[PDB]
Amino acid sequence: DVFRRELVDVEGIPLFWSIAEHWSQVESFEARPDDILISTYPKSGTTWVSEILDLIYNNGDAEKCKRDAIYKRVPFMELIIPGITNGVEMLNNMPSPRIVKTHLPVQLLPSSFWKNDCKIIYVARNAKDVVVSYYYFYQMAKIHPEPGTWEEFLEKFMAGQVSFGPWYDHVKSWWEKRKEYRILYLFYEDMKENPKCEIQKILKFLEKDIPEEILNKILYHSSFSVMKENPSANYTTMMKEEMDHSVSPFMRKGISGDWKNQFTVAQYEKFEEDYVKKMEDSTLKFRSE
Ligand SMILES: Nc1ncnc2c1ncn2[C@@H]1O[C@H](COP(=O)(O)O)[C@@H](OP(=O)(O)O)[C@H]1O
Ligand SMILES: O=[N+]([O-])c1ccc(O)cc1
Ligand SMILES: O=[N+]([O-])c1ccc(O)cc1
Repeated sequence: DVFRRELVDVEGIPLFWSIAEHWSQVESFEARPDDILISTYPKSGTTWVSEILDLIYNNGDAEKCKRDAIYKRVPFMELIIPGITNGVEMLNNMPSPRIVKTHLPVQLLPSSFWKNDCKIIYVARNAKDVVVSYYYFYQMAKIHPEPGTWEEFLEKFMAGQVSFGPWYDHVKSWWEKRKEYRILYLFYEDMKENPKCEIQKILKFLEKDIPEEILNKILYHSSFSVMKENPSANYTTMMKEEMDHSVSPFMRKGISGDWKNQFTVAQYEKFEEDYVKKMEDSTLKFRSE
């Protein structure tokens, strides 16, 4: 049974057992100079930005972006599961320009990305909305260990005892890295408030100038209401054994501020006190609504 196993430490970070088992394959991954790396802590808008990028690469052509599921169009690099998937091999066999997905903390990223000076798009999301999203995802996505109760999961998240480690360190270190490498550091909340502005930021970063009409096509097809019903983007092509959408759909709510529905007032106060301590010596700023 490849599912519901305990996580395994990889260079200080809890990762899926099968990633740990094939870690040298991940470490030695060969990047290319024109790779675009989408890098996120889980549940921060990875799929959203991946679809945006594939739409940009295909000039807003919805049908071309339905050539395969998002997880094949934009391979999850480090995800290797025997008998199921191998992100490294998928990417190895993919023609340039490649769009690459990762959740790896900066210190675990394969060094080839740095050596190739790749452009990176990092997406961050407010911690409270992340942990709620991750809770329901743990329930539906069976590769994860059992999340337990909301209360138990919240404590694990605060302690960084979840897949890919602590959110706090993930966002902070990737933020610091923007001074060393070409990292467009985006916020889920900004994409909610003004998706046009954020997609324009992506286009400028990619050194692409496109017609307003194409920009509008990309905006339309990357909206939550469109993506949630799109079988090429909504993960419903996954086997039920891997992801059970009847437990919780991947495209769950797609809002900012769902944390209010999940956190008790006491949990919120405790979380905030802990958060300020972990984040006060970083210039990184978030919005929660
Ligand atoms: N087009 C879109 N607009 C807004 N949110 C989106 C989106 N596509 C996916 N999401 C949300 O992004 C989260 C998944 O992130 P990731 O792709 O990094 O795993 C989920 O959040 P919720 O669980 O809060 O709904 C999902 O609903
Ligand atoms: O099988 N799975 O659970 C998967 C496979 C590929 C992917 O990128 C994400 C999850
Ligand atoms: O475990 N999983 O199946 C996952 C985990 C993270 C992710 O972004 C996609 C799929």
